[PDB]
Amino acid sequence: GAGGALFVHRDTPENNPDTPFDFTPENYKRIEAIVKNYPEGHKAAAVLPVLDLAQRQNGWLPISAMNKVAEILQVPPMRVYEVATFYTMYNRKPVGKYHIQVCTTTPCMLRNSDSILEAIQKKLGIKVGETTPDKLFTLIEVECLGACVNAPMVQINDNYYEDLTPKDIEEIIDELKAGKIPKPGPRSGRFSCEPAGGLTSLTEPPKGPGFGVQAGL
Amino acid sequence: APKKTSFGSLKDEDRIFTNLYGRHDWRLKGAQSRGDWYKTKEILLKGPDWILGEVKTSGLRGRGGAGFPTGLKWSFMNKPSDGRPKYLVVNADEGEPGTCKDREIIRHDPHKLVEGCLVGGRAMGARAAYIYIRGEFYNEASNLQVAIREAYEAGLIGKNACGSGYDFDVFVVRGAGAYICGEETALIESIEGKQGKPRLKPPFPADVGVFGCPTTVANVETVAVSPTICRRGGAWFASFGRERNSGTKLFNISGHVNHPCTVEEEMSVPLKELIEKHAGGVIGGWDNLLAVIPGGSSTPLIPKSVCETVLMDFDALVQAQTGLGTAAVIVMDRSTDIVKAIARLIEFYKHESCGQCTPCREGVDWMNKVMARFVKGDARPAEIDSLWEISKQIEGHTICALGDGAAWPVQGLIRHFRPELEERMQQFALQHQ
Amino acid sequence: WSSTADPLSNLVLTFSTKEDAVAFAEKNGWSFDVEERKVPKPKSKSYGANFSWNKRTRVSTK
Ligand SMILES: NC(=O)C1=CN([C@@H]2O[C@H](COP(=O)(O)OP(=O)(O)OC[C@H]3O[C@@H](n4cnc5c(N)ncnc54)[C@H](O)[C@@H]3O)[C@@H](O)[C@H]2O)C=CC1
Ligand SMILES: Cc1cc2nc3c(=O)[nH]c(=O)nc-3n(C[C@H](O)[C@H](O)[C@H](O)COP(=O)(O)O)c2cc1C
Ligand code: SF4
Ligand code: FES
Repeated sequence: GAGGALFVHRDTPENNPDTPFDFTPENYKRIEAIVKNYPEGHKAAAVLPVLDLAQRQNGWLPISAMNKVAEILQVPPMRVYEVATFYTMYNRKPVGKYHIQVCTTTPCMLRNSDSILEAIQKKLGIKVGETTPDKLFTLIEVECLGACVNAPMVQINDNYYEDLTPKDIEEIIDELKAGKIPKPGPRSGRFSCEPAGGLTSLTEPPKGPGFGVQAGL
Repeated sequence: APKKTSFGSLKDEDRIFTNLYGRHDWRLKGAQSRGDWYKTKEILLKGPDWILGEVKTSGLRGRGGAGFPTGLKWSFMNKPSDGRPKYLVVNADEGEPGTCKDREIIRHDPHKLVEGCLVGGRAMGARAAYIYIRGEFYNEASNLQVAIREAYEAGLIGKNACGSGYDFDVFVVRGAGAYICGEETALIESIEGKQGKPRLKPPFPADVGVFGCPTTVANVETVAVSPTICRRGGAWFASFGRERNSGTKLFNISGHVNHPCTVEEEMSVPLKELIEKHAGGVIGGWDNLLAVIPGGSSTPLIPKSVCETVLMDFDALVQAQTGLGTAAVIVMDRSTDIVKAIARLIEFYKHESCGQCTPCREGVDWMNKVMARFVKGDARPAEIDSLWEISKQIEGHTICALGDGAAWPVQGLIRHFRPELEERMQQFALQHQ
Repeated sequence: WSSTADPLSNLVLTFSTKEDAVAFAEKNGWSFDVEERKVPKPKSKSYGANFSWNKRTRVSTK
């Protein structure tokens, strides 16, 4: 589908260069640590980590934060604009407290991700582009979060919830809005990508060090 | 009896990723108990030439999906230094639909990846290793960071790595939601704080790479098997699989199977054996199977008549007008709308294009619109050949292989299910008068 | 409208070489000015220079 969000910034009272943003001293220490991970003369390599840290501190990315990152890294603001508008994990508009991302790619689609999307829709009463009136949940559609084996799966604030049934995701939503912390992972009684059939492989105890080592080493 | 003709049924002791399911301690102590970091100092002291020779004898091909010979590719960094530093880049972006192996390698066997990074960096003379992992894998990246900290404290990496006298650093760099950033040149751009747009080759990363320095980009699975290959030797790895298809492989089986899972199996195992052995078989029985995408969304699908006798290696699947890819098996039964699935894949490719070059940027969106119309049946039969020609134009005329990965599924669908498209068009024409 | 009184305002001749034009002008008795042909100089293009380790040729965007 066509991307709803625009790629031109128009100043608003909520979002304009005079919007107050700054990094906390702990965040400045983290920025120093991040910058020391690249060779001298290549400070611009830290644009993505520092921008992500700004988003993690603020929740989203106002243009003031992007200008601040450009100023800290001595990078022209247009390059930071390019980075922020290229990568989809950056939020250039405010999002809810829990950003719900449902994978609808073909491997997840085959395992009825439509049921999960509809269950979330009828539990929250919002669409796949809206935010709840209490500003708690934002629901969007994403592409292949990397857990195709555990389809259908959903990501909520860098946490994975997979092997989902509509009732399971509704319960997760209830305990999320109740202030609890839901345990990330599959909900079907399997811990990880192992087969649910009974662990067809890797049954024997793992071999000790140097077991298969060749001679002359 | 030399020259094996039947492949598969791999034993546990021959497996490399002995903690694929996270059933053991992923920390340093568990990895050491499982054979990791064992006389790796002796491996480093053997010199880059010995490691490169072992990798070449192993016959390892790139596990990222292209199947390039790992030894020949790594030998490109065996040049004398010209004043610039040398770097190793580990590709952990893992963008293909259907692929889940690198996530498990990172989350459950991180010390394997760290030791492979050290061994490969010593082999190619790299000063440090940058691990580029997708930003969706936050817990996986934090586990990797914990493992790297454990290795640093134990003296396994850093100054005087493992007592070998070779200095090596391991860095973790997180991207922000970009499937194109898995391509090696696009990944290099993403590391340097720029847009994830691929670079034209030449120059190759061995000449001009990250920060303009000689660089090698290698998949997580390719890196994580090198220490075990060097420990047991090239010959042991070589025996498994067909000739030029050596070693073990990680397989992700999803879609319409009873037990979708990630399993480790020998290379040339037949697809039917793998599906009925580890995945629990096709939902509704084997006779209910309609089509299989063997190597992730970039590889063309094959119908049931091909899946019952095909082998899961590069050459066999190439002979089947498809590719091994990332060994990501997606299974669809006869209840599946085959056109809708390919349309969803094309939508994925339309949303993942970086837009740098004309053929991908416009043609992929054009094919997305055409296939969206195809799903409803609004088009005409000549548009099938039109779409085939459009795909041909996109293929081989783009900067990177994302255009290839968008074109190939369309070609496979047109090749194997043209009557379905024609029938849907005829139904639309009837119903809409 | 735009008016003119010189009959030669639209006359343009094409020649394969400078000497042919000079000879035509001389035999027709016209005073001429000749300007030497300008050719763009050959240039050193290198795609790898966009990504230099230490030089200023490194690009900030693509
Ligand atoms: N694991 C994953 O998440 C994904 C994997 N893929 C796979 O990636 C494949 C295409 O990737 P490409 O890099 O475009 O294939 P490629 O053949 O062009 O390159 C593969 C590796 O070999 C090197 N290489 C190739 N030719 C070389 C040469 N003549 N000289 C020196 N080095 C050379 C390349 O630098 C690269 O590192 C696809 O077949 C796809 O299956 C695609 C998307 C995602
Ligand atoms: C669009 C695109 C995306 C890719 N994404 C990945 C990826 O996420 N992970 C990966 O290992 N390789 C990916 N690749 C293939 C890389 O080129 C490959 O991993 C790299 O050359 C490493 O080579 P190797 O297989 O010898 O390790 C991608 C290729 C393309 C064209
Ligand atoms: S083929 Fe697509 S993704 Fe690759 S460089 Fe061209 S526009 Fe970008
Ligand atoms: S298809 Fe859902 S995680 Fe990839």
